[PDB]
Amino acid sequence: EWTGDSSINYYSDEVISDFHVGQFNRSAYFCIKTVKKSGEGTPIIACALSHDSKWIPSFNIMLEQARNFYITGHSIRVYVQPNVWSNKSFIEALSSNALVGLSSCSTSECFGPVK
Amino acid sequence: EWTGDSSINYYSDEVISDFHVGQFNRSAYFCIKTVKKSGEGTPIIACALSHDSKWIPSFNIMLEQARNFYITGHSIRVYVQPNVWSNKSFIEALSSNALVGLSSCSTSECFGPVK
Amino acid sequence: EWTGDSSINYYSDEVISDFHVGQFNRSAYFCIKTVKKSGEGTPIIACALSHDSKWIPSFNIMLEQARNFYITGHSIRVYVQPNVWSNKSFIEALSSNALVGLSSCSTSECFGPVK
Amino acid sequence: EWTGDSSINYYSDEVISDFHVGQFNRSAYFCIKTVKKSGEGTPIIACALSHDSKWIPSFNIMLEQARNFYITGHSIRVYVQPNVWSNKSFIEALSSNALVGLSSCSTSECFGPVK
Amino acid sequence: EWTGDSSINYYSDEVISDFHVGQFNRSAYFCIKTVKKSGEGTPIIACALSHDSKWIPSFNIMLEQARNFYITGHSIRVYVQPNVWSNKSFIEALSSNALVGLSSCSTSECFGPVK
Amino acid sequence: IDFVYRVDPNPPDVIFRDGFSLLGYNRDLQQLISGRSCAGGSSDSRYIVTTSDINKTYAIARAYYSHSKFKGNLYRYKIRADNNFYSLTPSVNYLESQGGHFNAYEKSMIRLQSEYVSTLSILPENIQKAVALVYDSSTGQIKDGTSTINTDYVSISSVSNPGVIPFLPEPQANTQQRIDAFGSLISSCFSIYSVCQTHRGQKTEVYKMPFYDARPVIQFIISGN
Repeated sequence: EWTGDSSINYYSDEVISDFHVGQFNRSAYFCIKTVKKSGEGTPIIACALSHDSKWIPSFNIMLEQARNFYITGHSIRVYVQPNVWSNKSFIEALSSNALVGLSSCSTSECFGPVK
Repeated sequence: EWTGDSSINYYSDEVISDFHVGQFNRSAYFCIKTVKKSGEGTPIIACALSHDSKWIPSFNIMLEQARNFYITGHSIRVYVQPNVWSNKSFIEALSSNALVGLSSCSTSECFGPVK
Repeated sequence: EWTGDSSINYYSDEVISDFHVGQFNRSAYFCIKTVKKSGEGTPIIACALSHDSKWIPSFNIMLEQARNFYITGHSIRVYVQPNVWSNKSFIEALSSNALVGLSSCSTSECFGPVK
Repeated sequence: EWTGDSSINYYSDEVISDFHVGQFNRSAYFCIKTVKKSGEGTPIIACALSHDSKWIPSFNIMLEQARNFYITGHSIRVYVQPNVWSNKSFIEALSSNALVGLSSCSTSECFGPVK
Repeated sequence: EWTGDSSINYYSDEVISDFHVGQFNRSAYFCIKTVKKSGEGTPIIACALSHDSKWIPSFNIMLEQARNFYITGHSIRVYVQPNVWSNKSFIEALSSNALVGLSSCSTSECFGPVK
Repeated sequence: IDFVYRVDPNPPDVIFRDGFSLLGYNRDLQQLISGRSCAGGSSDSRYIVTTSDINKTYAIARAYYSHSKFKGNLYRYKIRADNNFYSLTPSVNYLESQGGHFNAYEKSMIRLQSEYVSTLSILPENIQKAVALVYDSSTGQIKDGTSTINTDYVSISSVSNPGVIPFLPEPQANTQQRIDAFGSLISSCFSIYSVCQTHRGQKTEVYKMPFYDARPVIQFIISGN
């Protein structure tokens, strides 16, 4: 139940390009679309729901951090857990990845748990 | 329901021009008025209430978001649900459109659910 | 039960000039002073308390909006309910009005309920 | 029981020079050290605890206003209650004064209760 | 029980260089990596968990204070408690230190408890 | 980007011959981003700041129009960017690497502005067209009006300089200075008096825009509250 498990995939040097907020069922949610600051590769979409999944306790710490990184535009590392959301419309629209971690990324090395 | 459900309209490339806050009955509320733009696209007025609607769990997430969209002046996409507010005076002064989603626009397309 | 009744007064074109925060009888409170548009009239002071009167639900949203309008100095409309805060020293010190609403003002028209 | 009470000492035209946060027992505390703008007197320290003394309701509003005043570095008036904290090590490293109020100073006059 | 205790270590003239947020066993956590100015070396990593250790009541106060200290990038003093987190994977990933206090440094003398 | 935009109240018949001129000789990047060298400060910047996002120009026009005592008419001039136009992000990274600090307040400010700085004066042949923004006061709308076209467009079809501003002054440490902004978090160096508004000696009599410190506003949007 940690943002360091083998089941968590992280993408470094991401920059949060687009933000979205809404409500699914009875839970607020926010999705971040991050594009690599290279121009190669598909964007990474990570969503967090206020009252769903095992990542509820960190939702309020990921909403103000992504918004911190979206406004600043700093290069970041996104830790997501795939195949969390099940409502087909939700994955087909936004994503199935769950935003479970955010870290600050520097030029040489980038913070947070690795591997 | 969901922000991207079928019964939800959305208006893209809109800029929040006017912000209003207050209280209705025993629930805090905020309304956003978008720029008139051009053509026949009359300004969209979307209000969200803190303790009376059905979009309660997301009221805060719009509130902090719309404000930062009002302050930054970013072109965004508004997901609103019509005929939610039923008070005649409220519909006359403000609108009956419930603010149910906010998305960041990046010209070309806008992030978030469509159709 | 709304910032649109006949009992609610509103002053448009105002600019929040001064901000004050404190506690009054285990109730946090904030007062805003608008100095603009003095003329022959006195600056308008509006005070909102965290656990007093019927405007408790909208205390936080009013506080955030007042801070936002103070740090930007934007011309805004203040909705106040006169003749509250029956403490004599509180009235003689800050005001007897309750900050019930804040709206954005744009020269020609102002958002929010009128009349 | 009130920020503008007779037991409260107010110091006007005091910019918040240093900020400190921590935990005392089971209460989060924040302390601000303010010095005179025109190099006068002695720089006074005011501390607020999240779960101690009778100033609990205003701890959050005081914390946010102190943070805002520290970011802007504006000339502001502090309202402190002397002899509130009792533990000896806290008085040696910080003040016994409780931060009970904050108001903005606008050139000649300052907002907030006086005398 | 206090950030000024003898068991608490502190490092002055630090600048928060890296930030990380995540979840760990139903507890939201954030870690800050602070580096000595001028680049002497030995970065200090301090983590705070929302629902672990004895430092829950000051978690949020250190979160929004670290973020601000990360936003401004000012010289700050970090008060940490060594050997708080016990999970070996977490210890090797980020740190075992607990973020217990944050202070502002004015390059003359850091404001806070000293030892 | 290929085309930048600048809001100026002078009519196109005088801009197409005079253009935009440098204020002074303050080449400091730290002062320009926060506006200390622009109209909110010493008013001697060596850079002319233009935005590439069309919505930012609408923001400037809205801020100046919905102000109740700005008596004038605004024109949005589109300018062909050339090798003298620089994005502020490549130079911020370089300046921060030579022994300088750009806090998240000045990092979140360029992201909101899409600023492009011209080191020299914007020559009249760099402006292609001028759209007369019309302010319907009764409706309260800013709409594109008569879009005149300059006849001096060279049409080389060049691009901006993707490098760093040459000869950047060494950054100053421990600045602790305010960031001047107006309207919906529109930076300084975008206002009317943020360029040389003195043609043939006389000065256009329009409002002096009041600038607020952007740092509390950027913190407000970042922290959400």
